[PDB]
Amino acid sequence: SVGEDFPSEYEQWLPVPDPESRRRAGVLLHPTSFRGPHGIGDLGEEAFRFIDWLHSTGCSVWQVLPLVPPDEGGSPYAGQDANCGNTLLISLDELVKDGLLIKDELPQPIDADSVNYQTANKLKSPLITKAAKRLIDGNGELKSKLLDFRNDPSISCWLEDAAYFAAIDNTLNAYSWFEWPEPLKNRHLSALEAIYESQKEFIDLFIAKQFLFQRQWQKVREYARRQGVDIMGDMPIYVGYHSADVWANKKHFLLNKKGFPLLVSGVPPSETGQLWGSPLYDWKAMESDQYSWWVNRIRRAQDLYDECRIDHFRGFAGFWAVPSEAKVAMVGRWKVGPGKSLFDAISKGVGKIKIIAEDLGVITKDVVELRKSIGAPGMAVLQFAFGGGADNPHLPHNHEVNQVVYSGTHDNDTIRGWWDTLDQEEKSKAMKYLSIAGEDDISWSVIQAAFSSTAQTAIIPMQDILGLGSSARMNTPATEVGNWGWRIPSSTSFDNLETESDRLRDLLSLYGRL
Amino acid sequence: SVGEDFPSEYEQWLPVPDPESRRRAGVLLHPTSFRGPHGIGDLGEEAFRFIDWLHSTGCSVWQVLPLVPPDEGGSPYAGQDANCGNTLLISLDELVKDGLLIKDELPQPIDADSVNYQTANKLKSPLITKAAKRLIDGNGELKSKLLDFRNDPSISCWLEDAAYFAAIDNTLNAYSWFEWPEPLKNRHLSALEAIYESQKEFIDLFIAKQFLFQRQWQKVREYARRQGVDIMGDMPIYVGYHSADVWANKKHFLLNKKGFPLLVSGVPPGQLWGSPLYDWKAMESDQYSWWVNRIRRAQDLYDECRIDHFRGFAGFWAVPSEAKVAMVGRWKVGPGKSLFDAISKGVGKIKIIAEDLGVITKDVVELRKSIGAPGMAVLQFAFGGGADNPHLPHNHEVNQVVYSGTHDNDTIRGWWDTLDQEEKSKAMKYLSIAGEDDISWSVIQAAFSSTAQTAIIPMQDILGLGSSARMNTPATEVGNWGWRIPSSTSFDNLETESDRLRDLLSLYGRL
Ligand SMILES: *[C@@H]1O[C@H](CO)[C@@H](O[C@H]2O[C@H](CO)[C@@H](O)[C@H](O)[C@H]2O)[C@H](O)[C@H]1O
Ligand SMILES: *[C@@H]1O[C@H](CO)[C@@H](O[C@H]2O[C@H](CO)[C@@H](O)[C@H](O)[C@H]2O)[C@H](O)[C@H]1O
Repeated sequence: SVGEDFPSEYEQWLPVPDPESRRRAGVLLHPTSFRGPHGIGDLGEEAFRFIDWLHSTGCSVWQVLPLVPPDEGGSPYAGQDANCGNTLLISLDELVKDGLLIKDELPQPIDADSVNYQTANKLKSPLITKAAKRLIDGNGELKSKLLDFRNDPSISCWLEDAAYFAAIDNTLNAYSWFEWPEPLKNRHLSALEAIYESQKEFIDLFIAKQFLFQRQWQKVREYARRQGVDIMGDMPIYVGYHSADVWANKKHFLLNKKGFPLLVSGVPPSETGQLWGSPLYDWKAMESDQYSWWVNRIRRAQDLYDECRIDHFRGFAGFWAVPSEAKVAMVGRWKVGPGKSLFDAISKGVGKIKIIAEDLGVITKDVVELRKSIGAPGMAVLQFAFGGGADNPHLPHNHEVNQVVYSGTHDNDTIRGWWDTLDQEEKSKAMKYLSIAGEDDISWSVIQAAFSSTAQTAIIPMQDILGLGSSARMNTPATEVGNWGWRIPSSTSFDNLETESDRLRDLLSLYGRL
Repeated sequence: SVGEDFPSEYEQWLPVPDPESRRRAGVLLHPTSFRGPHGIGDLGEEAFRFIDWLHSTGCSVWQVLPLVPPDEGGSPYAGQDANCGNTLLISLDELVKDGLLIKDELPQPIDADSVNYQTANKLKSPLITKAAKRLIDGNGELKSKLLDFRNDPSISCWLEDAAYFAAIDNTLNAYSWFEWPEPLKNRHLSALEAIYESQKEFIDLFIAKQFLFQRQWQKVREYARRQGVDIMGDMPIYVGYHSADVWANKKHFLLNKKGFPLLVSGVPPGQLWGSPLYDWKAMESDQYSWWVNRIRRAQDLYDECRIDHFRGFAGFWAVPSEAKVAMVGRWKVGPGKSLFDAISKGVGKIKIIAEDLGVITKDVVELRKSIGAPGMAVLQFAFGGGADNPHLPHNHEVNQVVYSGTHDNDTIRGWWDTLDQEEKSKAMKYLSIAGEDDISWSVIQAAFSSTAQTAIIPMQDILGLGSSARMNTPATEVGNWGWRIPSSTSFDNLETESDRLRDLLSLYGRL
């Protein structure tokens, strides 16, 4: 009460920092980029080595791209399935440790400066298949865990649909499921039973391969956790038309009576538009079963990652809808998204989640309110900070605490590449704001700025830590060829980055991110 | 409804920046520091020139120290009164424009590289007195405004008390009001009436001089507003014992039956400030009216106001008045948010800055955040300890005022010069530093680059001055509060400094 003495412990009653507010940093590196002899990175020794190296820097976050099966061009964003793992990430050496292969079966190593997906498939698939076959034919512990995995309801609600879809796709020569014969197209029960009988082996193998992915990924994830590293994933808001996700859940999407999309995704114009062409969600239909499809999707995301970015988060508040009949995106309209009620349903369904909102480009007031109402951080990207004036939200003095700052993403050139093509004027702006030593180390200047931010989380692509140029760019949007291929040079091992590790640690130390 | 079309105006529905969140910057400069011929800066031409210069830089905040009558050492923090203005800031030239003096009456100029208060008083007081006398003897517009000022209830609730207190203090030879004879000490009504009769002239002149201060300060304030400059003031949480504030409001303080403080202020290690303390429960019973009036006066003087030792609203150190050292005290519970609720109901929206430096407790932070008041960061304190130091830029908050230093710190150049090596190498890593000559611009730049919404720089640092321009050194009794802009440096002569500031404000979005 007012005017009275405090207890003797008043002087010691200091403010304690909230542990959920802890400043941190991390590295963006997709596992396909790891070194190794089999044409593609994988979840074996290089993953653990990278985790050790990451830990040694003081970083506590590892961000990956979606771990789904990619398209033939390698893209993790136009995947074949929203919940399955990319089986080409499976490590053959780890299969040997599991007793599912022997050393003499391993293929001769190949040089692959960049990932060629066709080549990695030819090399690895037969062996993964053979391992899966031995797993299914065995009795004993590993087989017993396959069964737990298979009969786990949170797995089976997506895994059986995915396996049947893949069995049918394998059996049929057809562009997409729109062209399937009606009983398969529309999942007649006795058609599905007939598929299980006739493609039983394929289905059991597919399931086995997903188990093996899951097992290897969970080991990487538990090892990260033991080293104090959280794993941050990514998911596109939309899924592709030719997938189990759509085919097994037609009523949750905006399709006509024949299963063809009424409306597809995109954004309006600086252009004639941009037509992505994904089917759109039927959000009122989803509302009627408490958003169960999205709840399951997040449950799988939780299973894979500690935290997850959602690409095109703005779509939850309002989305651009183009007539499927159209060739340009400029003919669409904006539709009302589900807003917070979706996230309420997810919370009741799954508990606490950690979502990052990709909120780049021009966005509307409702996007910002939705993001803030669920407490999700947005993004800042230093590479975008030097156009326009001092109100540019990517400039450090405009950063927020509840935010993730990047030097650049997988969609941007490396900092060195970006610097090299930077327009004079943007460059002189940058020179004033950044602390730049030699232009060779331009990537460290940007890294330092990212770390000096008030944003709680700073993420740096591995390409920038390695100071690489444009040829190490992961993706160039709106190109159909030559993306997703980057690998750590075969020369650079995690034993050979002590200087880089020290330099990062010193910066994290200085800006309070350790 | 979910899935339905938005109106056609969706694409244009962009986020608007909130105007209350606008990033800005300003300069700390007390008006006594202005150049001029009369021994001290004043509210005349130099104030308006400075405002013009400030506007030309892009700054939109001018912070002053308390404008109260100071003690004999010049200190605005151990003032004679919490609500009166320092009459020595009154401009003689502005009195000539008001027709209360003529040019021929103005004194010969004197050299005063620093403010000598005794010298400014000898020079200016007779003229201010004479002006006040002509004002009271006149019958026109100006006289009519004096009367409105005098009879305005929001003025008279402090001004009459202050005038009588000063009249008695002038009439009596006594250390403090504790030694006054009982009827004066305890404000017997017929004693006060006797004072009005016998000191009528002194009282009317005192009131007239406060009117003239008010008039000149309000003109400076309006001129600032017209040039897009808000004025930020300061007030110590506590007032001095020998003041009208205590004497006319005894029940609101922790005094014994004889009017001697039971407990006085300070902080532990000790430091004994020795001010009387508030009787917060007694204040509670008239809805904190004393504090409400105080804030009303602060609103009248400033757009925004810092409160020195804000932590005292949540918990305060209380020393027995008996004592010579502060280490034997105890912590007592402050009024918290209920005070600020009362202020809001009384006065409406306020803009308060919490001085929250040093070691502070969890309740201090919660109170500050619950009323939405910004705290402080001071770059000069940022390089001791580790990376969790709250004064480092990466730990700043938006709702915060960042300083390079305050009036209690050395200039950046002076500070740099005495900085110990481990702290100095730390600074070199965080700051962008060129030559030691421009060390103050390195710190200014860091301040401006902060996420803090408001950045304030002492004029000494803009001028790149050393330790001799330090305004105050705490716990010293002599040589403080004297700094003046060198007579050579005019606001016409700071184009380079203006440009350099504008460029930095432009870059960090504070224009
Ligand atoms: C955000 O999502 C988009 C998907 O629309 C990704 O875009 C990449 O992938 C698509 C599909 O493979 C491709 O057509 C684009 O050219 C490519 O940029 C982004 O990478 C994600 O960050
Ligand atoms: C905060 O308030 C204190 C008052 O306790 C000021 O301290 C200065 O003034 C006092 C009173 O004249 C003097 O004793 C100190 O030595 C001096 O530091 C600060 O200046 C204010 O910021």
